[PDB]
Amino acid sequence: KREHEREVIQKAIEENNNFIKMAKEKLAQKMESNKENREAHLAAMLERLQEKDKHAEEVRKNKELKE
Amino acid sequence: REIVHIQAGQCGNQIGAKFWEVISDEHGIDPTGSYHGDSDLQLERINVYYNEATGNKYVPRAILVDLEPGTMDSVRSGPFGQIFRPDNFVFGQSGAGNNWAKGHYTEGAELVDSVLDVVRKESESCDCLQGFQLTHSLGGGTGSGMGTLLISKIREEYPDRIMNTFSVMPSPKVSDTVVEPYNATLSVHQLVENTDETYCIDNEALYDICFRTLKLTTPTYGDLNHLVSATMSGVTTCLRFPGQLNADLRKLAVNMVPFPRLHFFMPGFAPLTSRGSQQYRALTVPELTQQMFDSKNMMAACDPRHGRYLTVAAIFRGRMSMKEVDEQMLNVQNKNSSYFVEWIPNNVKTAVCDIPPRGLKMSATFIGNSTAIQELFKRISEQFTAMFRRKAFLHWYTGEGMDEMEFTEAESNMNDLVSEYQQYQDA
Ligand SMILES: Cc1ccc(-c2[nH]nc3c2[C@@H](c2ccccc2)N(c2ccc(O)cc2)C3=O)cc1
Ligand SMILES: Nc1nc2c(ncn2[C@@H]2O[C@H](COP(=O)(O)OP(=O)(O)O)[C@@H](O)[C@H]2O)c(=O)[nH]1
Ligand SMILES: [Mg+2]
Repeated sequence: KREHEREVIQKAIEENNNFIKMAKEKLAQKMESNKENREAHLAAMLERLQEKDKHAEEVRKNKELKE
Repeated sequence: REIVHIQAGQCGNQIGAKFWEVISDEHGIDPTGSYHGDSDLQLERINVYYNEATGNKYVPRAILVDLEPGTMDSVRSGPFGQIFRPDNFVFGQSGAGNNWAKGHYTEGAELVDSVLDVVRKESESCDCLQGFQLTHSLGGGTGSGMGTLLISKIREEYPDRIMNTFSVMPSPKVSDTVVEPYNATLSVHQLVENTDETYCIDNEALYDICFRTLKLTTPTYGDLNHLVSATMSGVTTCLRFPGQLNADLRKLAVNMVPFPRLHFFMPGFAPLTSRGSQQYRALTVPELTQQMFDSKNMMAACDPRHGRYLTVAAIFRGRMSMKEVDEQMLNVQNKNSSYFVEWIPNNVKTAVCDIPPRGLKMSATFIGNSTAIQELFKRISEQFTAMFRRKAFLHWYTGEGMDEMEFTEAESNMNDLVSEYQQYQDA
């Protein structure tokens, strides 16, 4: 009965720890995936605004080429 | 023949404190520990329950245990709260949340060793220690879970001393939480293995006695505990005063328990008195005998006519005719002899002690080992399986490391105990 008593309390400890651990890792996983995502949507927004500038060079280059 | 008393959790310490009030008044000890009595029967067996201190003071051999400080500050403030040895208040701060697993495995385990330290210091001052009596309920977490943890550890340290308990059974009529049937079933599993004698004190019966017989429309724990302390005083009369018998806990177990697991006693008391209001006609010996066998005077809500008496102890208190007591006791047997098992000859034993309890001239305490007690365990078993078949409320217990399996084992042990009682009621 003593060994059973220490197993039960070891199990409660082991379960509280595993819950804290998994919440800790679930969160760091979410915060990392969310940062990547937010950064990728911004980088794609800048990438195509910067294409607008390459096309604005191309258009000013034509007005001299044609004159 | 010293007895070591332990009281655990809210219920155990509330009925514990009343017990020491009642018997202290009987032995003529005051709330400061000084004896102010007239007779010497009061002091001949005072050491069964009291240690003697320098200054010729008397200090209960009582250890007060809780996982919460609440009730125990109440005891220490109560009338006789100062009589208790202060080193013997052993308490934590977290409480047990009416949760057997907290009392037995997590919170209680933190505190149990310091309780065993006090128990050890008490035992080592004993010429001839009989054993232990525990007051506790089975429905909360401390008295239930930690109380049965203590018993399991006391038996490991003192395997050859007697283990005696007063165990308050839960009832929906006086109910604190829905999980009482779980805590009580887990506790009965422990009691069946590790006690020699347990007085089953059914909050269901104390309620019905208060409501029907005492005409109290709204019973409180105060009304219930008045009944409990009168019973506790009655059943321990033979330990605390001298008789033709030199009575102790082991002789009681030897004569009351024909099979080791069947050690759950039905207590009864007569006359049934409400607190405060006294009545002025003493009962007659015929009346005591009839009431104390009346199901209405039983503290376990079980019908004795639905079972059979394996053994019976009867203790009459007051100035009365021993001839007439013998006559009335022989009359109740020979008139209803079918309710006594024929294969234990002469299974009824009666004692008389001169000193009555406070405020009565005549009283009778009944201790029955009846196969009808299975009704109590059936009741609790049905309430247990109603929830357990849906695993309801288990998370409170699995959160403390317990497995469903351990509930299945405890339920199944309690159902075996029921079947073992039915074996001998047909025998
Ligand atoms: C069928 C039967 C029942 C009991 C006994 C017997 N034999 N010795 C002792 C007993 C009990 C007892 C029961 C009633 C009257 C007087 C003694 N008892 C006792 C001990 C402590 C108590 O708190 C209360 C009672 C003894 O000490 C023999 C047969
Ligand atoms: N007769 C009686 N029963 C009580 C008393 N206090 C609590 N109980 C019962 O005990 C159960 C609660 O368990 P409790 O002992 O209070 O929890 P604990 O503090 O962990 O020991 C409830 O079902 C009540 O019916 C009391 O003063 N008298
Ligand atoms: Mg409570």
